[PDB]
Amino acid sequence: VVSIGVFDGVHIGHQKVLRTMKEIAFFRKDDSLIYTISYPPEYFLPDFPGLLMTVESRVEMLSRYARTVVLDFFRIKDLTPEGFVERYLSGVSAVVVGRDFRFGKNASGNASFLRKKGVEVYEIEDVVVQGKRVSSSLIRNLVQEGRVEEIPAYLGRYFEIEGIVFPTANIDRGNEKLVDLKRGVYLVRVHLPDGKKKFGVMNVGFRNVKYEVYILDFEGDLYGQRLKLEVLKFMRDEKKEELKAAIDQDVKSARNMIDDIINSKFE
Repeated sequence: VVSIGVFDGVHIGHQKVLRTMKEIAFFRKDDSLIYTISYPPEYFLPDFPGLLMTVESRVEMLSRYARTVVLDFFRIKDLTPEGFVERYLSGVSAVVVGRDFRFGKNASGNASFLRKKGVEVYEIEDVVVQGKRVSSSLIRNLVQEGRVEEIPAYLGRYFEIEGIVFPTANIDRGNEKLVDLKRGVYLVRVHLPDGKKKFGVMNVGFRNVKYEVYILDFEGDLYGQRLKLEVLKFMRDEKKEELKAAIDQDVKSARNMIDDIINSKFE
């Protein structure tokens, strides 16, 4: 069995699609394969907010669901249905995909066609959270608007900032088009290479946004190491020498949103 799609974020709606694949595989003692198109159709438009995560990260996640192969956006945006079906979908008896799904030249590919060629298609309905259709765009807007706290209800977890490499550590998020968080300061949960986990204050400021994070109760530097940050809360907005005091306020303020997040956990 196979599931075809973008899966930017691999959010609640994507999961629904992947679990169903696994359920079908189980009752057929069949094998599993996820085909993930590298980039959505508007990725190149100037008005594209950007991907929730890199294709790499996306793959590390789709992985804890089944072997995953990346279908290169260009190597397929010019194929006729026969061409696609005939090249990645052979020997395949079943495919799992979201509501309305397309895949070939001029976007003329779909369930109905797949069915005409002897392929069983499972169209998974969208997951509605609150009163909206979970989607990568919705989470994409929530990220720019800085409304992080409201992300887990759709993504199924905290929006994450991932990348390479006293005061801070600047995070290089790689070279794909990644959505950016509204500028300002955010409380974050830092996953250190150590295995250990600490909290921190992240500054997001200036087309090419920087991500610097000050880590609480932590020594040594992470130059060259990979880092993962769960973004919890939007603290204050961006603002222009009373600096050595404004950050010190932020810190003392970080501690106390931390306490209140922990407290809430004990219930």
